[PDB]
Amino acid sequence: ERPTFYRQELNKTIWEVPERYQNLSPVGSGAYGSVCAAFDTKTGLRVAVKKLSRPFQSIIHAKRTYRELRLLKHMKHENVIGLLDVFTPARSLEEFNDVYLVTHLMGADLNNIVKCQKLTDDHVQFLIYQILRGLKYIHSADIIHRDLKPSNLAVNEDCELKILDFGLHTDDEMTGYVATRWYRAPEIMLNWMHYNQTVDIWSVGCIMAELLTGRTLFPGTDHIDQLKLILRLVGTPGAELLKKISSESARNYIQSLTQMPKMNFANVFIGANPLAVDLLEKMLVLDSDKRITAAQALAHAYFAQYHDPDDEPVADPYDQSFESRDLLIDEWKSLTYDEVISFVPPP
Ligand SMILES: Cn1c(=O)c(Oc2ccccc2)cc2cnc(NC3CCOCC3)nc21
Repeated sequence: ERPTFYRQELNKTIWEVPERYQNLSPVGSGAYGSVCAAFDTKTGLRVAVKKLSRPFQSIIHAKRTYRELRLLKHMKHENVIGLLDVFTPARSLEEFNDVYLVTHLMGADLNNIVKCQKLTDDHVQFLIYQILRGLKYIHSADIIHRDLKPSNLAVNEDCELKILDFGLHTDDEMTGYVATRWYRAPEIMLNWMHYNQTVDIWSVGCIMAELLTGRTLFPGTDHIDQLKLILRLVGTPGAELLKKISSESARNYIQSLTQMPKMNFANVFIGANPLAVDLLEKMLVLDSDKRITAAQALAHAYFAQYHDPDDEPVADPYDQSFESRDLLIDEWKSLTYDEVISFVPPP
């Protein structure tokens, strides 16, 4: 049956959650809502509980709510954030206005771990391995994260990793000397073309390098500065990639730059495992068609001690035909309601 709910003012709003969730404590800002830590008495797990803010105030918002719910309900992988629970105090569609999402509480993110410092090679192997394991899974469902960065990567005490916030930033927050842009592939940063899944492999490259050196790979002070930093390392594009830049505007700007050759990565990453160097070179390729994929990278010699072809699963098919669908608010809200009602908890 329907559990009993109790009310409690947290942050600015009134939170109405089932009794099973106790000791609710405001933690931080999440994707499109505020998060609380709580103790789930049914499972014994410490959980993060997100209440979405105005989930149905516009078509843009309503579809976004449906999208996040659809995405979280699909993901069943060790290295990817999963949904423990989803609930509404509403007893019917007509009184349905709020959505709460529940996942595992994570200890820290990857920012806190790096902490200006170099990590050991074996720690880097393990963390990148897990990211690539989760990405293989995500990509096999034709889902792109689009915004991988250390703050989207949560790790527990055992250095066990989960990927957060996939498949979902305003112009202002991508401006200047900001971590929100430092991990973005150049084709997406400057909208060169219709982009694919390998945008995420570029991000892994930036993260891996940061874990190896303890320093941001491309700490651009703005879009242009960052592009220059990128092209100094990987070289200016050739005719081949230029043809693929469908924006006539961007292609024209690229051509104005003095041609630069690719740098030697062994001289950039001094003291690093030659196998780590090799992988970085295959990840940080300017032409996205030629980047290593997650499945391919898992088989790279650098991960020899973790790689297991029989323990690197793919996803069930993910139907995202709704993405090209135009619906009314109430229609997106009804679809969202069906998804809440039909939720079945994990083992
Ligand atoms: C920042 N964040 C989320 O945005 C988040 O989003 C949700 C997704 C689905 C349902 C509910 C919430 C969950 C989450 C869990 N755990 C930590 N742990 C943090 C502790 C403090 O260090 C950083 C990691 N963060 C989290």
